[PDB]
Amino acid sequence: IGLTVEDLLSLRQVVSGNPEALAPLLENISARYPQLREHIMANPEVFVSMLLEA
Amino acid sequence: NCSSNEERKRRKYFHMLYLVCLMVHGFIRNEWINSKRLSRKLSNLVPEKVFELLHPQKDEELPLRSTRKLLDGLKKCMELWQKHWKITKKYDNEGLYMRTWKEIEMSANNKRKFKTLKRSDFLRAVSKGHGDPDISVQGFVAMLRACNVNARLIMSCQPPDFTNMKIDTSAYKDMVKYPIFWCEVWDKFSKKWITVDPVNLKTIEQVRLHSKLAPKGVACCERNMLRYVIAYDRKYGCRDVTRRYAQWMNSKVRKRRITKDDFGEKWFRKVITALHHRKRTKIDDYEDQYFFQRDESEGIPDSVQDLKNHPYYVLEQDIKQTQIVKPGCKECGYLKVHGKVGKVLKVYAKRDIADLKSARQWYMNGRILKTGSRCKKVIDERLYSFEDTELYIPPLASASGEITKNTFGNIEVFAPTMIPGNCCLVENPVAIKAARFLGVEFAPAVTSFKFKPVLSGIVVAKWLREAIETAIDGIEFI
DNA sequence: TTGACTCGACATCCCCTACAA
DNA sequence: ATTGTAGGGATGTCGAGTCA
Repeated sequence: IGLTVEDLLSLRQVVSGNPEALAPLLENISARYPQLREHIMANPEVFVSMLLEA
Repeated sequence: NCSSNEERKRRKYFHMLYLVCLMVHGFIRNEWINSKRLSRKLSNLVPEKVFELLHPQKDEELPLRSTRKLLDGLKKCMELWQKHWKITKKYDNEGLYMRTWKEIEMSANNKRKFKTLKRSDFLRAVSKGHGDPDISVQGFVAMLRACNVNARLIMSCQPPDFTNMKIDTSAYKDMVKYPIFWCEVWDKFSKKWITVDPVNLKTIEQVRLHSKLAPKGVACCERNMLRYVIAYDRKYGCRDVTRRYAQWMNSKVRKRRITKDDFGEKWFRKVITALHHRKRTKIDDYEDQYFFQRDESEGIPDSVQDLKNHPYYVLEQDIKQTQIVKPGCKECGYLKVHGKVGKVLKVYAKRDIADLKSARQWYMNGRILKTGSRCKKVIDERLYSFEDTELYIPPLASASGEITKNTFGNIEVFAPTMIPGNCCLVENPVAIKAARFLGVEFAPAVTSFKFKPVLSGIVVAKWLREAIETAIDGIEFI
C-alpha cells in the first residue's frame, strides 16, 4: 500500500465524519497512489483494516 | 456518447473504492451509535411503560400478541422522537445520495467548504436534537439500543454508478423522497427483523415482498439506485440485507452491483468479512432462511431484458451452443413476450442446463476423457459433459529431474494439475536463463497462448527449486 | 412511458522485402 | 551477401433509435 500520515488522516476523518466530501479527496488520493488501485482490487480487507486502526 | 474502456475501467474501480469507504463510514457511525455516554442520556427519553412495551413477555399461546406489543412500542418511540428532534437541517448539498460521474469529475475543481464533523459533535448533536435526517435516525438507533433492544442501523450505499458508460451525464424534493439511513429491530417472538423509518416515511413495516423504503419512480432512482443495503448491529456485525428491500434482486439489481461477475462477489464478500466483527448467531440463520424464501418467491421475470444474464433462469433461446438440457428436465416456466402478439418462450432453470466442452477445451482445463465416454452433442466436433472426463496426471520426472516434454520441447501447463507431482512451476523471465546456467534438467512451461505459445517460466523437479531460485536471485552475476 | 429489437463501435476470448555498412 | 525492423473471427456489452 504505502500511504503518508497526512493522507490516512484526511481519509479516516472524511470517511468517518464528512463522507459528503469523499468525492474530491478520493479523486486526489487515487491519483497519488497508482498501486492503491490494484491493492483495492486484490486486497480490499487490507485497506479496510488500515482505515480501522484509529 | 460513450466512453473509453479506460474510463469504464476507472469508473468500475472508483465505484469499488467509493463503496468501501461508504461501508466503512457505516461501520464507524454504528460504533458512534453504541456510545455509552449517549445511551445514558437517551434512555430517559423512553417511559418505563413504553420500555415494557419494547420487551413484552413471552406469550406461549400466541406469540403474535407479543410482536404486536413490540410494534406498539416502536411507534411510541417514533412519536416521542418526532418531538425530541427539534431542529432538522437540510443536507449541505447532495448528502450521501448518488453523484453523477460528471459531478465527481467536477468536484476536483471547486473545493467546496466542508465543516468537519468530529465524534463528539455527533454525540452532542444527537443529545441536543439538532441535525439532518441521517443523524436523526442514527440517534434513534442509539436510543433503541440504550433501551437494550436489538436495533440495527441500515445504510443504503450510493456509490457512483459504474454501469453508466456515458460521457455526458445529465430537484431536492425528489432526492429525499426515500431514505439513505433507517433502522431494523429484531422480533424474537415472530423471529423476524422489523423495518423502521422514524424520520422520512415515519412508518414501521414487516417486509414480505414489498417495502415502503425501496425507491420507486424514475425521479427517486436518479439519486437513489438501490443496490447495497448494509445492516450494522449492536455487536459490530455487518450483513448485506439488500434482499429484504429489493423486490427484484436477482434480475434488476444484480446488473447494477459489483457482484454480478464472480470476481465482484469475491471482492464484496471480502469487504463484508472485513466489516463483520462478530460470529454467526442463530438470528443470522433465521435471516438467511428469510432470504432464501425471498429468492425463491422472486421467480421468473416478466421481460426478456431481465432474463439476460439471470443467475437462476435462462430462455430456451439464450442456451449457448455448448450447453444441453440435463436429461429428463424441461421448462420450469414460460415467458409471455411484451410487444409481440401471441409470442411465448420456454424458460429453463439454469440448474437444469449442463455445460459441455470438446476434448481440447477440456485439456485446456486440464482434463481428459474417462473410459467409455459418450458425447452429449456434436458441433464435426463432439462435446462432452464434465462427468465424461478425468484429471490429467502428467508422467513424473525422473531421478535426474527430467520432465517428459512434447514435440516442441516444452511442457503444457494450463492448470496446476498439469504440473507433474514431483515437479513445480517457477514463473520468471529468467527462470530459463537460470536453469540453462546451472545446466540442471528442466522444461519450458507453456501456460497459455497468444493469438503462439506464451512461455512464462520453467517446470523443474521440486528438489531443484531452491537451486533455480538461487540462480534466479543471482541472475546479475551470470 | 416502456420494452423488444436493431445497429455502432469497441472489447474479450480462444513469412519476407528493401537497403546501408 | 548479410543483419536488423514494421506490418484473428465470433461473441458480448451498452447507448441510441424505431416500432408497437
